Amino acid sequence: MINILMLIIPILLAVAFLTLVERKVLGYMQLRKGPNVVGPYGLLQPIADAIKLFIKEPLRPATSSASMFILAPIMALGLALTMWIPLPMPYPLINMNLGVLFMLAMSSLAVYSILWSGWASNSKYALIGALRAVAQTISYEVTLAIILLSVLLMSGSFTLSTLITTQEQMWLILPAWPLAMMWFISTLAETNRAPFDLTEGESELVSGFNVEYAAGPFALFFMAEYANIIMMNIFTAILFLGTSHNPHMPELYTINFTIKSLLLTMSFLWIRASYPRFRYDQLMHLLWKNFLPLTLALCMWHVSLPILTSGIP
Amino acid sequence: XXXXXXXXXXXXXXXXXXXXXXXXXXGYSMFAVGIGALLFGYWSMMKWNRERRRLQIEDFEARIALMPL
Repeated sequence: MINILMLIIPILLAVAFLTLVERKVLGYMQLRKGPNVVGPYGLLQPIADAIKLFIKEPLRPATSSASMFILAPIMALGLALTMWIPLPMPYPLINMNLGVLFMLAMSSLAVYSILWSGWASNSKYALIGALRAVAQTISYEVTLAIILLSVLLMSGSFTLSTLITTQEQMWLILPAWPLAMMWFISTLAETNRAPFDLTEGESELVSGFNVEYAAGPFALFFMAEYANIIMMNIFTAILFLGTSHNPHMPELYTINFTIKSLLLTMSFLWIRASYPRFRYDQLMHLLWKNFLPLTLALCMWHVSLPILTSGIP
Repeated sequence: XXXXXXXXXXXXXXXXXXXXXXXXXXGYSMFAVGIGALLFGYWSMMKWNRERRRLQIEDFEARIALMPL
């Protein structure tokens, strides 16, 4: 097998080259110059951080825990980078018997990275950032499965290969008009660089899964946390975008698929700079109280539609 | 003659005024586009599903036609 090794090393570079965009686009959004000194346009700085944070930075926590803690950055990468495997792409690595089920299960398993980092420090200061990270993720897992079901019943089955073929004339944004707007919010269930987000950034509280971790484990967390942002951006570009298929020419698909994802890649960092944090209590009131009755009403609506007019795979 | 700091009036900068104004969407206009996109959305989607039926029966026909398998 060569394909897996050709989907980790160039992918870790994409999370590395993200650091440019994380302060270049975000910089111009705030009217400030980002990467400039290090490279021609600061292009040598993202690869410099790998030399900076791993080879020279040494920390291990004080009071600590036993085997757990250092188990958590292994759980961070080894569950978020595996998410690249079930992706349909032009051609998938081992096409699943049911596609999106593996995508939804491993995403919830990726939440454990911020959960086990609560017991990284035995001291109570770190676990407050963990307990906040529970509720900021636990509620949004409800709608994430429901809004999927309304799209999946509209087009094909759980298999991700069928989701490419179903969009031949028009996108799925237009039939699922309120549901597409939900997937700019529901995608930010995992601790991502955003305005909605979770307990990961500083601002008000101490940094979750970062105050306990070093540099080396803490550096490994960013290579997983920012990796999930690309993952949700690609996953939205499958469920809601498509444009064309073309099995004969893979070259025409690969260029067209990347532009659609890159426009969404900018959009989350667009969200991050623009708006403040939603608060621990009031994020639980955005969904559950307000958005859950809306999504279920649309779920009720999407059950009737294949019966009203023929729509069965 | 002694020279000091001079005063300038002209327009007096215009202090305290609401620059915020509503643009593009009004209220009733965006809902006509919103439901209009939905009506166009479901109608175009189900036509492909009916086109899928042409393939669906024909794909399963291959198993019925092949009995030496």
